[PDB]
Amino acid sequence: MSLQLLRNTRIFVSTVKTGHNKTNTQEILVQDDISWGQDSNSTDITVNEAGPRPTRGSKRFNDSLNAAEWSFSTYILPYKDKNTSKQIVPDYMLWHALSSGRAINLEGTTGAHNNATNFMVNFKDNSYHELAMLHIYILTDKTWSYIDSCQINQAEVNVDIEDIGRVTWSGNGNQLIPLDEQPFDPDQIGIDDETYMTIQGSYIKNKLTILKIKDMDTNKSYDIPITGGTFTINNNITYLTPNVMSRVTIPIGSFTGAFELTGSLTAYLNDKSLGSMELYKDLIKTLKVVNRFEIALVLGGEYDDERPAAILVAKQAHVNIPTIETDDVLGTSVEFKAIPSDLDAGDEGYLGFSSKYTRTTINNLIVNGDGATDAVTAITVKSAGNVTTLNRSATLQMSVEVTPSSARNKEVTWAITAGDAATINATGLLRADASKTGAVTVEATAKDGSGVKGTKVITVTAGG
Amino acid sequence: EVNVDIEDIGRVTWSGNGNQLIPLDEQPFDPDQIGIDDETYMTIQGSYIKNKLTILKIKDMDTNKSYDIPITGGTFTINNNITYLTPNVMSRVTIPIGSFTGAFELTGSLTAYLNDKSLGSMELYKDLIKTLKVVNRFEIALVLGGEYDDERPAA
Amino acid sequence: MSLQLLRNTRIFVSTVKTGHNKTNTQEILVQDDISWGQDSNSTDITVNEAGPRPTRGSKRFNDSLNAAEWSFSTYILPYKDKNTSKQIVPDYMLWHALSSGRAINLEGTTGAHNNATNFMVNFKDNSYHELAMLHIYILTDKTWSYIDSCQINQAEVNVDIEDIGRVTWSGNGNQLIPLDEQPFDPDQIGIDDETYMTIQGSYIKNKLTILKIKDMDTNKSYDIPITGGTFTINNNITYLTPNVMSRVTIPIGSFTGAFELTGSLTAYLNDKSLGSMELYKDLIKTLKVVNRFEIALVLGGEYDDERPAAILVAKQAHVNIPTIETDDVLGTSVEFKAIPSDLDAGDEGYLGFSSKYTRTTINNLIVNGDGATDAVTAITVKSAGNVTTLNRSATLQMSVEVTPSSARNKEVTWAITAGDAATINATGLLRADASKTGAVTVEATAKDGSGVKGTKVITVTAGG
Repeated sequence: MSLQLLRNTRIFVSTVKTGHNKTNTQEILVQDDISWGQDSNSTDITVNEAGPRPTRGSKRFNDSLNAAEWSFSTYILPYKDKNTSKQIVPDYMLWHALSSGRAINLEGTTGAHNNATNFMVNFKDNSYHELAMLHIYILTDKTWSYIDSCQINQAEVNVDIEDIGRVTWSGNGNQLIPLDEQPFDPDQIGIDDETYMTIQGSYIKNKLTILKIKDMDTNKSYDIPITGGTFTINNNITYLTPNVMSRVTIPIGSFTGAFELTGSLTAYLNDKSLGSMELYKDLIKTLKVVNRFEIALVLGGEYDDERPAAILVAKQAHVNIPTIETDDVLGTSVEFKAIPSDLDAGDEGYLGFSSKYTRTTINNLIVNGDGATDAVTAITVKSAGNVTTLNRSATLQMSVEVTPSSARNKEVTWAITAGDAATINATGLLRADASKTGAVTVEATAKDGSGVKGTKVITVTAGG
Repeated sequence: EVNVDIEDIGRVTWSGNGNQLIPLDEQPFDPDQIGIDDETYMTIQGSYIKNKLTILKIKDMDTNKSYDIPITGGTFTINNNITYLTPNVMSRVTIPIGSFTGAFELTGSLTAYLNDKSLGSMELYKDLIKTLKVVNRFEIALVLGGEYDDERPAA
Repeated sequence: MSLQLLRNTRIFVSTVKTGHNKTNTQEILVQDDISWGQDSNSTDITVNEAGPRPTRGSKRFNDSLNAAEWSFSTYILPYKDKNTSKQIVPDYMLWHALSSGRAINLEGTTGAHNNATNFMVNFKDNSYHELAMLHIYILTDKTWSYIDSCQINQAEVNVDIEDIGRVTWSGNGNQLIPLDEQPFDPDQIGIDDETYMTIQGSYIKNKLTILKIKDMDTNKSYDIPITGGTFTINNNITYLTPNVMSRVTIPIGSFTGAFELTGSLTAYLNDKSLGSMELYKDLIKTLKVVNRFEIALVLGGEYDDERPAAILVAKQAHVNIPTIETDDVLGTSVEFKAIPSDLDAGDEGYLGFSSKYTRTTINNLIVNGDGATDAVTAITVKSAGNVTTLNRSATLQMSVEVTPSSARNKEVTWAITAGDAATINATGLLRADASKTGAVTVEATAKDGSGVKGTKVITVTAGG
């Protein structure tokens, strides 16, 4: 009688089947592209004979149930909750399931976990045969229905100008189940209007898209205006089902396959220095089997005032040779896929979601890994007593200052590049001797990899 | 190909194969007297079948739970799986020679809206997804054109 | 300056190397799988020393040539020719050289001989060390060649349903000889369009395949719808080549081996009466060292109206113990071999080809050996003067009426089966005596092996 409507359907994500509370269930900001359903495998039996009386017969049997299909898209709207005062995306257990299979723990360091500054999602503890187990609850009008033991297969992140920032989720469940009784009241679990105002206070617009590309073999950072992009995280999950003739069967668990983090970035060719054309010609010139690039795509842009933004940080990526795409105005496409340091070392990449980004915050998130931990920005090597020169056979212990003063890693290395008339140790004691009449330089770079440069030309003379 | 869809008038689509298409110069027979006259055309057009009035009779033979399902649109076809056999001669071309009907298939797809009412679409769906059985035995009686006390055209 | 394609090959079968006419050579319609050639043997003489600085050198000698191999596939295409008005298959000399070692005589009664009703092949005259000798002529595009003194080694017939009736020929020849000049005009000898139309009017489809199997030890006919099968006519011909060390040698003569007529028949298991299951259970329950089965494989089906057909008849066959072939639908395999009554008797089996087989024609082919010779179908025995009973010490010379009225064998035998109150002679003069108060029977059967029954229950009493 009463017809169920699509627009009135609300989704609930849970980690447990009983005792649903605010810490285990949430209302998901799903769009109007929802779709789900479970199909089955069937077998037909035909008979082929040669007698005078052919047997035109066909007998059908049900054999098994395929995986339950579910897919929906949500808005990327990071925010801070009033309870914890820490930036968390509304759909945080989805990112936890995509990241690692451990118990949900925002106070840890692996998987989806927040902080006072930003919400960061790493895949360092992803090396599992089975990720975190969810339960997609589908409340269409009044009738209940949920999908048993869902697991996130992939997360489709679309980054295109003229398009608002969104993410599309698609996964599979063991068995979709319809329910008659309410598992839990949706009103108090569902987000109230105040946190809806708090969430809508932060929107991410993909029109402001700035890319950080830097090769680790040459450190040639480029300036590329983005036309449109897309990067997805794939788990390659396959459900395993038994094969029994007598009765039908349902899937039993799964085994996550190979982790894939691929992305496609479209951008216009530029003749300007460090532009798209220079990147393309450098890549098509140095044809190398292996690539090692710093790619840091920043959705929503960067600003001095706190602004909502989404960040991808791929430390050691693999850039496929670009193919310049012909159109009205030449716009090329670059394909990348983040490879790890070691196949089982994790650290494929990590993401940043928060409404409160300053350029320094995103910078230290990119270089150090967290939006809260500070990193060095500039370095000037300091002589032991404002000294400008050195004579032959004289010791000089180099000192150094770093900025900001709140940097977590402040120690720097000591090296000599230009000139051969002195030496430096781990502590910085520069030493000279006889037959040292030439000008020499001294270098200093911190171990956090900010790209900081500490330089000073000391005029080492022959002495008195 | 029988198509049963609302907003669509009842029609059937035929598709088959012949040994060899042949063009003819002489009239095999006069079309006028063989062709239907206007009176039987009036008699035929006196009866139309409209698929908008589609009522389904579904009943399982293991439980006898007849359902009340309003149809959104359907399609059922009868297939013979006919393949023509032709010889393979290198010197000259060849034409098909007879055929052997394969396996008889009578399949159909019925689209209908989910209903919370008793003996509705949702009850049928949940019963089927609850009693997962390899073999099914159902009374399906699709009635194109509807049913009425007065004489009405129906399929 | 030209390349030769396999599609332009034309094959002619001849019994003479000169004076080629339409009665000695005809074209054989071959298919893609045609193949022919001749291989050569060699030898390497290598020195095998053991010391340092050994000799490492070889040497090759051509020593012999192998027998030429040829094979091709043809369609079973019975038809009637306008010249003689007798049913004949286009590759009839192939059948003759397979069947007998005498000169071809279609008017005779052994080997390949035709009739106004059907074309027949029997192996009653194959006791020869060198069967009828052919010469395969090959015409590829423009160049000519032929194989000298061929012999039909075997003829494979595959009952592959949903396919056309086809036979595959194989054999050996003394030597393959390339001919530079045209032996005969292929335009005249090759089949013309009229006979091509007549042939293509008649095709044998393997789908319409009925099989007639009967246990001669129990008189039990089975209804087995076939799934797929094959039967072979094999001669096991081996070609002898002389060994000469100084010069290469080609085969000089041959010798036929053991004539084998085997088969293999696959079918599904049927629970119906006299089905496949009953045959399998009877065969595995008897467990007999020897079996006497009558097998009549009828390609093309049996019908009241005229239809083309190819029939293999095994009068006294030997059936192996069947096995169950576990597939999606359970089945079995009936592997048989046609054995003769006596080793030097021939008559292992025969074949009948025609484009006009009414059911009666194939029936009398099976039971009489020829499609033209009619065979008795039913019998009702008649007394002397329409008498219904008999009294003690009274004669009853019974007669017989048979159908059809044109059966070649109109005679019957006489026997008493039920009761002991009378005795019958060869002519049929039944005789009784006193003290005969029981009901006795009389039976008659034809001498052509049709399987016709003549029965009557005479109510002999003690008299008035």
